[PDB]
Amino acid sequence: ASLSLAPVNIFKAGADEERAETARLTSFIGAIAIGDLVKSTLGPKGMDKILLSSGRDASLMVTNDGATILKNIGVDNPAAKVLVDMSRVQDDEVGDGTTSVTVLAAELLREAESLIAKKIHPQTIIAGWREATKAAREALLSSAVDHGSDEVKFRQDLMNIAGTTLSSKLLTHHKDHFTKLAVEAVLRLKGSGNLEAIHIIKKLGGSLADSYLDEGFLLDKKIGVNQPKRIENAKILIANTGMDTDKIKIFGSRVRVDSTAKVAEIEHAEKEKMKEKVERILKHGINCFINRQLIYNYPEQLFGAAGVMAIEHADFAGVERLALVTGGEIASTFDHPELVKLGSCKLIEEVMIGEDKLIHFSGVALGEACTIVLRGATQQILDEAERSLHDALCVLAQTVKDSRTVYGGGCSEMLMAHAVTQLANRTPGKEAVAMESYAKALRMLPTIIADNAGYDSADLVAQLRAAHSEGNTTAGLDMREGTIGDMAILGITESFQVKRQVLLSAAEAAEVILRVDNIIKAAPR
Amino acid sequence: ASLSLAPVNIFKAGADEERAETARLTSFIGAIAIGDLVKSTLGPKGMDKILLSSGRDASLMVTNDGATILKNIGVD
Amino acid sequence: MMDVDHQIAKLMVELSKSQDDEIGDGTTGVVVLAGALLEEAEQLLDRGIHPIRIADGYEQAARVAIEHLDKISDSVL
Amino acid sequence: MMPTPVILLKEGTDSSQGIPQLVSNISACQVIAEAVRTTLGPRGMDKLIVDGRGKATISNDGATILKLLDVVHPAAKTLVDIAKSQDAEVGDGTTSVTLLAAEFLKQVKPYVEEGLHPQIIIRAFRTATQLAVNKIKEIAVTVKKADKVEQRKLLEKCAMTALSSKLISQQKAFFAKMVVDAVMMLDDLLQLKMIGIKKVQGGALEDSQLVA
Amino acid sequence: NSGMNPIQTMTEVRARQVKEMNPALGIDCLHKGTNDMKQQHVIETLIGKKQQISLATQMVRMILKIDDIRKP
Amino acid sequence: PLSVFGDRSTGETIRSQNVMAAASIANIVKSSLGPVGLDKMLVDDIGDVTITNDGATILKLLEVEHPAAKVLCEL
Amino acid sequence: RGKGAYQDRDKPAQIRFSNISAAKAVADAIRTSLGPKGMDKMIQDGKGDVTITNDGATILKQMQVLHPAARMLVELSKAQDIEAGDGTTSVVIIAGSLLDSCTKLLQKGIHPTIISESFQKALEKGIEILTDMSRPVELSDRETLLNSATTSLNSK
Amino acid sequence: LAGEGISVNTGPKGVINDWRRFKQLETEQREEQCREMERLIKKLSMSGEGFLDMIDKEQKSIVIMVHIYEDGTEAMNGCMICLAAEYPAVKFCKVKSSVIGASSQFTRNALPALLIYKGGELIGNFVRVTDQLGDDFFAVDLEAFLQEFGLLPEVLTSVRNSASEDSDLEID
Amino acid sequence: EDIEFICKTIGTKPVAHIDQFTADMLGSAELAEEVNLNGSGKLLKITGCASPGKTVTIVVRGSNKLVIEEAERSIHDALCVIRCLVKKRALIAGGGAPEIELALRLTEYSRTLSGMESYCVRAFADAMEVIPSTLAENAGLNPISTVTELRNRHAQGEKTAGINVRKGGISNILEELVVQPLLVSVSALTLATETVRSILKIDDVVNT
Ligand SMILES: Nc1ncnc2c1ncn2[C@@H]1O[C@H](COP(=O)(O)OP(=O)(O)O)[C@@H](O)[C@H]1O
Ligand SMILES: Nc1ncnc2c1ncn2[C@@H]1O[C@H](COP(=O)(O)OP(=O)(O)O)[C@@H](O)[C@H]1O
Ligand SMILES: [Mg+2]
Ligand SMILES: [Mg+2]
Ligand SMILES: [Mg+2]
Ligand SMILES: [Mg+2]
Repeated sequence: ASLSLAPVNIFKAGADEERAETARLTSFIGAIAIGDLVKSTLGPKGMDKILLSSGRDASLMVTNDGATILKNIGVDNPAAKVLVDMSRVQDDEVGDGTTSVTVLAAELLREAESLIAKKIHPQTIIAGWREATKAAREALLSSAVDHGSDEVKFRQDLMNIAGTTLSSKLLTHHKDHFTKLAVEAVLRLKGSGNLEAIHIIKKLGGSLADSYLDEGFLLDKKIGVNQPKRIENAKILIANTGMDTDKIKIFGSRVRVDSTAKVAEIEHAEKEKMKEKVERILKHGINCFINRQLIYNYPEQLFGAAGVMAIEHADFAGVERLALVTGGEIASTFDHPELVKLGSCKLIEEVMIGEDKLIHFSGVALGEACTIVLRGATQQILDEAERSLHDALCVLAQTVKDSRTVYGGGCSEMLMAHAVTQLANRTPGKEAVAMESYAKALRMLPTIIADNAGYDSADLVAQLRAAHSEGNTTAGLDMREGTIGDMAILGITESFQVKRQVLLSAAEAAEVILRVDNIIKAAPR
Repeated sequence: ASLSLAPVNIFKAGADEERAETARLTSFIGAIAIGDLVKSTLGPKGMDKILLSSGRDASLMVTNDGATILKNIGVD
Repeated sequence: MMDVDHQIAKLMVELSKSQDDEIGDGTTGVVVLAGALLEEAEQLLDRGIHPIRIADGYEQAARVAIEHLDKISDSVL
Repeated sequence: MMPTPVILLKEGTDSSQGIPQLVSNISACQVIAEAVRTTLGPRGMDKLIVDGRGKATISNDGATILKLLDVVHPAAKTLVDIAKSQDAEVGDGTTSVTLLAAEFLKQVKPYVEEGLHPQIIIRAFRTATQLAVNKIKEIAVTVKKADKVEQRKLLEKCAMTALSSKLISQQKAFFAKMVVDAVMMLDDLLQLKMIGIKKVQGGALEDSQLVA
Repeated sequence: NSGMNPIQTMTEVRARQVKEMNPALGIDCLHKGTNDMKQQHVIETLIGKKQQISLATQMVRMILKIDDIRKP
Repeated sequence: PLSVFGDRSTGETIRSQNVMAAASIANIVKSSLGPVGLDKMLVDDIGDVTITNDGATILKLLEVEHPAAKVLCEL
Repeated sequence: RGKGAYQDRDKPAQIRFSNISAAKAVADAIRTSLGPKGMDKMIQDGKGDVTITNDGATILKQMQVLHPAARMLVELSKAQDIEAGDGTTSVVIIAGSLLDSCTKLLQKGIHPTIISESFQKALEKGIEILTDMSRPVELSDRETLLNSATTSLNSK
Repeated sequence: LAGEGISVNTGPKGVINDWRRFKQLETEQREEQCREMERLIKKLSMSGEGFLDMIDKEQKSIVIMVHIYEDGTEAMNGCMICLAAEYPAVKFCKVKSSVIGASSQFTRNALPALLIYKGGELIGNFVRVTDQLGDDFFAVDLEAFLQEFGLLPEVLTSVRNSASEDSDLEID
Repeated sequence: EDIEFICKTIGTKPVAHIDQFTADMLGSAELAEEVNLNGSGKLLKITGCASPGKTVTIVVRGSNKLVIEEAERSIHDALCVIRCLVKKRALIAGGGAPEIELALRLTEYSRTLSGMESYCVRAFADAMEVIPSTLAENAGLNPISTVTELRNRHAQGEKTAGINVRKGGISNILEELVVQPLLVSVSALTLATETVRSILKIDDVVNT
C-alpha cells in the first residue's frame, strides 16, 4: 500500500507525500516552468525581464541575468528550488552560463519525462546520461584551443570573449566601447583575481556611452575642513588606527583624583598624547593621510595646520583598493617610519561627477585597482549595466586564470551533440535512446538561441548538424543575418571553463532530480 | 492590447478569457488528460474503471467502455 | 455570446449584430474597421482636433470610398 | 437651541432658512445646468446614462438627459420641470431653458448675497421678460404671401436648423425634407400618433425611408 | 494572419495597384503565387462592403460624439 | 492607465472645489467684520468655551481639511 | 521565405503594449504643466503634506505610480534633473510620445530591435542637428545669462 | 488539472489598486486588533479610531490611563474625577467596551478595567478590580493603591497670566 | 555639517583645543547682526568679510510655505540653467523651435532612408513633433494650425521661428529673449532615447 492511501493515516495535519508518477509529474512541471521562464533571455537577441517586488519597499529590477531572475522569485516546487540553487552555484563559480545551464537542465528533464513515458527505467537514463556526459566532456576538451603564449592572440581572444559575453546584455548597444573598457580593467589587475579590486561606481544621469574607466582611481569620501584640496607628487600613508578619542585599551582604567585641576591636567595629557601620535604620523613625511576609521576634530585640525590632506572613514575595501592602486602599506603603528612603504601618485584633486564631488587619484604608481564610472538614464539601466559588466569581468578573469577557449554560437554544443550521437549509435539497449535524448537537448540549446531571434531555427540547426557531421568543427550560428558561419573568423569565442561547468552542472542536476520517485513534505510553519 | 490585460475592464463579474498561449495550453492539457484517462482501458489487456457518483444515490459502476467513462465525469 | 459590461463593448456587439442582420457576412470586418477608425481618431484627438470634425471627415471619406466602390464594382450573372 | 423635551415638529425634520439656502439653491441650479451644458449647438456632444438595470441611454436632448438624471434637490427639480414644459409645448429648446435660468440665477446671486430683497429681483425679471417677449414678437420675420414654394423652403430650413445638432446632422437635409413631407400630409390636427416611426436594426441612415 | 509581414506586403500591393491600374490586387493569403484576386476568384458583394463602411462610420461617429458617462 | 493609488481632480472641478473652500472659510468669519459685527463661540470636544471676534483666533481654533482653506487660515 | 516563424507566445506584445500605455498615461498626466502657460499641480501624499509644484521631477516623484514603466520614467526625470536641472517634463513627454509611436510601429509588424537601432540613428542625427543649430555664448555676456534665467523662471 | 506553476505575472501589477486598498483596510483593522489583544488573554486569563490615534499620539513621558465601562462604576468614575482634579498633568479618559468591540468574556466578567498606558506599552493592566479594591472605597484609597506600585506621578494664580521676541530693550 | 560652509564663507579655521586658539585663526568680518523679520522670526546676518569665500546665500520669503517651496524649486532650476551655460557653453532658441526643426530634418532623413528603419525614424520625428503641439495647446492657440505654420516657417529657412505666447502667434523668438542652453535639449533627447530603448528591450514581468 501507500502512506497516504492507507486506511490508517500516518502523517500530521498539513503533511502529505507524492508517489512515483505524481512526484515525477510535479518535478518535471517545476523544471519545465523554470526553464521556460529563464529562456527567451538567451543569446544575442534575448529580451529582459521585469522583477516587480511585492514587498513593502517594492523594489523594481529589470535584468537579463538568469541567476538574478531565479533568485528573486517565490519558488515552491522543490525541483525548481534545485534548479535555482544550481544556477546560483554556477553564477558563483563563473560569471556566465546561468541561463545556459538552467535551460540545458530543463531540456534534459523534458527528454527524461519523454523517455519515462516511453517506459524506460530512470536508472537506464542515468547511465546513458553519464556515458553521454563523459563523451561530450572529452569532445569539448579536445576541441579547446589555447593562445596564452601569444600576447596579441591572447588579447584578441579576450576582446572576443568580452564581446560574446556582452552581446546578450543591454550593453550590446555600445559593445565595442564596453568590451574595451572591461578588457583594460581586467588587464590592469596584473594577474590578480580579486574582482573587489575593481570598483564600479554608478552615477545617475548621462548617456550609457558616457561610462568610462578612470586612468587612476576615484574615492567617494571627503576631506578635512582646513586641509588642501589639491596636491601634486603626493606621498600617501594608508592607516587603520583609531584617531577618534583614542582610549587606552586597559578597560579597567579610570581617572580617580580629588580636584578638578587634576582632571584638567589629565585632559591636557590626553590631548598631548593625540598630538604626539599626529607628530609620529607626520614624521613619515607625507602629503595625504588616509585612515580607515573616523578622524575627530583635534587630529583633523592638527593635519590642517601641517597642510596635509586627511581622508577619513575609508572602509576596509577603500583602504585595500588604495593600497593596491598606490602601493602603500596599511599601517597601525608609527614607531618605525623606515619600515612602512608610502603610496605615491602624481596628482590628487576633487572632480565633479554629476552633482557629487569625488576624490580623484591621477598618475598612480601601481594601478592594480580600477574604478569604473557608469552613467545611465534610469536606476534600472545602471543596475543592469553593473550586472553585465560584472559578468564580463568574471569571465575575463576566468579566462586569465585558464586561457583555454572554445567557440560559441552553438558550435561547442553542436560538436558535443555530434560526439554524443556517435557514441549513441555504437551501443545497444535503451541507453542509446537516453544518449540520443541527451544529444537532442544539447542541440535544443542553439535551437532556443535561434528561436529568440525569430530565425528559421529548424533549418539552421539542421545545417549546423550536417556541417558538424561532415567535418566542419567550427561551424556555428551567424546571428548577424541568420546563417551559418565560421566562429574562428567571426570572433565568437567563449571560455572553456564556462562551457565545461555548464555541461557538468546541468548533467548533475538532471541526474539528481531524475533519481527522485517520492516527495514528502512536512507540515508548513 | 489584450481584452483582459488593459487598464479598462471589459467584462462582467466572473467573466474571463484566455489568449493564444493560455487557450492552447488549457485545451491541450484538457485533451491530454482525457486521453490519458480513457487509455489504459484499450486493447485485449485493457483494465476496467470504477465510477463513484457524488450524488445522494451514489451509484457504483464498473466499466471498460470509453464512452461510458467519458459520460459520467464532470469536465470543466 | 461575449459577456461584456463596458457600454462601448455593447455598442460594438450591436454593430456586429446589425451587420449580420442586414448582410449576413462581414460581421468581423465592421468591428476591426471601427476599432482602427477610433484608434486613428485617438491620435487625431491628441493633436487638438474636435471630435465632431473627426466624425465629419470620416463621413466625407466614407462617402468617397462608397463612390469608389461603386465605380470599381463588377456585375455577375 | 434647547432639547425641549416636548418638540414642535417631528424628530429628524431638516430646515434651512435665510440667504445661505437661497445661495445653495442657486448653486444646485448651476450644477444641473452644467450636466447638459455641452449638448448645445452643432458642436454639441451626447451624454450616456446607465440606470440601475444596466440599460444605457445616449441622447443629445436636454429634456431626456434631465429626466434620466435622478434629481432630488427641491430647487433643482424646477429646471427639470421647465425643461419638460418646453419639450411639451414646443419640443425644442430644452437645453436653452435650463442654461438661461441658471445664468439668470448666477447673475443675481451677488445681489442676493449683499441683502437685496427678492421681490425687487422678481419684479425686474417680470419686466425684462415682458419687454423681451414684446421685442421678439415685434422683430420676428414673417411673410404674408402664402406661397407654397417659399413656405416649404421655410419649413425645410427650420427643420434643418432644429436637426443640425444631432448625430443625424450629416444627413440633415435628407431627414428635413422627409420630415416636412411627412408633416404636410397630416390633415388638420397634426396628431403625432398619425406619423408612425418604425426602427429596424441594420443599414445606414440614408437607407431609412418615408412611406406614403 | 497568413504569417506574411503586414507592412511590407501591404506597401508592395499598394505600389503595384498604383503602378498598374488594377484594383483587384490583394493579399495572397493562401499563397497561390499570384496577387490578382480576379484569377483567384475571391469575390465579395458590393452591398456587403458598402454596409460595412457605412455602419462602421456611423458607430464611430456615435462613439466620438459621446463625452459623458454616468454609470451608477 | 495612470495606476496611481489615489483620487484625481482636473480642470473645472478642482478650481471650483478650491473656490468653494475659500468662500466657506470667508463666510465663517464674514459675520465679525466692522463695529456692527458680532462675536462667535467656539466649543471644543471637552467642553472648553472660547468667545472671540478676532479672525485669526477663530481660524486657528477650527479644524481645517481642505488645503486651500489651510492656505487662507495661515494667511 | 513564405509563412515565416509563427509567434507562439504573443505575451511579450501584451507587456510592451502595457508599458507603452503606462508611459503615455504618465505623459498625459504631466502634459499640461509645460510652457509659460502651464499650470501647477497639487499633490497630497498619504500624510497631510501638500505640494504645489510645476517641476516635472517633483510631480513625478511625489506621486506613487505603481507601474514599472512609470517608475522608470520617474527615474528618467530624476536623471535629467541631475544632469541638466530643467527640462524634466519635456524629456518625459518625449519618451511618452516615442512609445506612442512604437505602438503603431509594433502593430505594423516591426521587431522591437530594429526600432531601437533606428531610434539610435535618429537620436544621433538629431544631436548633430541641434549642435548645428546652436550658437556660441560667453560667460561675460550678462544679457544671455539673464535671458536664460528669465526663460527658466517664466514657466513657474 | 495541471500548470501548477501559474506565474500570475502581470495580474498583481495590473490590479494593484484593489489589492492595496484591501491591504490598507486590513492593516487598519490590524492596529485595532493588536491594541485590543494586549488586554484579552494576556491579562484576562490570569469610535475605535479615536482610541487608536489617542494611544498612538502624545508624549511617551506622560502616564495616560483609560477606563473600559458599560452602562460600582459610578463610584469609580467619581474617584477618577477626583484624581483628575488632583492630578491635572494626567489625562484620565474612559471609553465603552462596545465601542472597542472587545470579547464577550471581558464584557461579562471584566466590567471594571483600569488600563494604564505609558509610551505605547501596558505598564499596568488592572482588570476586574472589584475583589482587590472593593465597591465603595474613596478616591484616596485608589490613589494609595495605584501609588504603592510606583505608577502614578509624585500655588494658584488669579485666573491666567499667559498671553515678536523683543521682550524689553532700553539701549539707546 | 555646516562647519565647512561656515569656514569657507568667513575664513575661520576651526579650533578643537584651547592651546591652538590664536588670533590668526579668526575670521574678520565687517558686521555681524541679528535681525528680526517683522515679528516672523529672527535671522543672524554676517555681511562683509575680509577675503570673502566663494559662497553665497539666498533668503527666500513668502506668504505661505507652499509658495516658498515653489520659489526655492524655481530658483534651483534657474541656477541649474546657469550651470548648464557654464559647461557646454552653447545656446539655442526655445519656444518649441528645436523640436519642430528636429521633426522636419528627421522627416527628410527618413525620406533619405529605406526599409522599416525609415518608418521608424519617421515615427521618431512625428513623436518629436509633440512638444510644439503641447506648447500651442495650454495657450489657447489652435495646435494643428500653429504646428503647421511652425513647420512651414522652418522649411522656409527660419531656424529661430517658434511659438509666441505674448502675441498669441508665431514669430521669431530670439527677439523675444526665449533661449535655453544646448545641454538641456541634447540631454533630454539622449536620456529619453536611452530609456525608450531600455523599455523596448523588455518582454516579461515577474513578481517576486
Ligand atoms: N555574438 C554571438 N553570436 C552567436 N552566439 C552568441 C553570441 N553572443 C552570445 N551567444 C550565445 O548566447 C548564449 C547565452 O549567452 P548569454 O545570454 O550572454 O549568457 P548566459 O550563458 O548566462 O545565457 C551563449 O551560449 C553564447 O553561445
Ligand atoms: N516665453 C516663452 N515663449 C515660448 N516658449 C517658452 C517660453 N518660456 C518657456 N518656453 C518653453 O516652455 C518649455 C517648458 O519649460 P519649463 O516648463 O520651464 O520646464 P520643462 O522643460 O521642464 O517643462 C521649454 O521647452 C521652453 O522652450
Ligand atoms: Mg552571458
Ligand atoms: Mg465572411
Ligand atoms: Mg434644438
Ligand atoms: Mg524649465
